[PDB]
Amino acid sequence: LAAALACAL
Repeated sequence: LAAALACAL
């Protein structure tokens, strides 16, 4: 989930 956010932004 941390990575999900980083990628998205």
